Amino acid sequence: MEAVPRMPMIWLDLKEAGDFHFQPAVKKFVLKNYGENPEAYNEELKKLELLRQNAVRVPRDFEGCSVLRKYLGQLHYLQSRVPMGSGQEAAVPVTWTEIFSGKSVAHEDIKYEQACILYNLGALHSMLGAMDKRVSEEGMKVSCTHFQCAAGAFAYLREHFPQAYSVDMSRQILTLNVNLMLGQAQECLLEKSMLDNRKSFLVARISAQVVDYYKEACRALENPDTASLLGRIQKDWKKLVQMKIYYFAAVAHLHMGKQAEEQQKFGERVAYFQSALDKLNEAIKLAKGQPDTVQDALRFTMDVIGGKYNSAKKDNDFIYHEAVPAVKGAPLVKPLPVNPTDPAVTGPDIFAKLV
Repeated sequence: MEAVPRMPMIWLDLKEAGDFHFQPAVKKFVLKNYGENPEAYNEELKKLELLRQNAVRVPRDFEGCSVLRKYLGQLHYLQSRVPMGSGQEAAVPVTWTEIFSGKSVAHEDIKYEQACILYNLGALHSMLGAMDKRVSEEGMKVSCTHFQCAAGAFAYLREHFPQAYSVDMSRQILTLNVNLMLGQAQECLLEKSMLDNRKSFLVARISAQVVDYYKEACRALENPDTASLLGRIQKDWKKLVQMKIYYFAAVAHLHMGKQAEEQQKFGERVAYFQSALDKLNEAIKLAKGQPDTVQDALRFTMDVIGGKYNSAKKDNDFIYHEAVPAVKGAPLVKPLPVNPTDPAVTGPDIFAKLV
């Protein structure tokens, strides 16, 4: 199973930005409250304006993540010196497009700009995670890291910002995203654990945790209001996620059977391999119409599991004659921290001189 074709991954689209005309409000505030020439900070203001322009047209690459993190941090630095939050003196309209409806949503609140940038950091990480083939050591590692980073961004958004500036960033939707991203990180970890020839004991537990994350994502996708918001996207995601629940359950029980093989409990071995084959057959039914990438993974796994089940039953029936009978998850991935105000990720405070 170390050589199994890779399943495709889900990613999220980036949100589209509208206007955030901070410059005139900053100048008014500098003149009225800092008592200084309103044109004394034009270099700082142009540097921030250029950074926003870069962030809202971010390249879909690892450098783009750094741009979003830098801009997110500089918005925190600006807010610490000029009050542009809800109801505050220097607040100006912030407009972004809600991604599922295509409608513009405006709030006079710099933290809404921060929220959308952080969302896009999560979305970009999900894209980068889903782009690699996951066949190289560096590619498997970075894909896992990307999905952990995506989970961390959506979780930070959920916990540290006003709730539901727009419905694409509501707590329930962000929780779906976090679970999906952790499930995909755990799937990347499973692939690596099999290439590293970890103990069947551990591989089964890792795969069981993949199932656990995807089951929670599936539960969320079945919620009628989530299904309504995501529309046809919910149909697409649910088909892939529901198939993966059975696929990785089969992978877990395959490795439980291999543990029985190692412990010379050849009756248990047959029972786990039979359960694995039954779960994989359900995954194959659920994969009707899925792309060739999905079909290739399932066919490869059918060759492994079907052949192991057959040989295990033959060995039991004619050699060992053991009774055939009738898994706790290992969460080893976590959302990785955003650290929005660490100077190593933000660089120097653009407005350090405004004091």
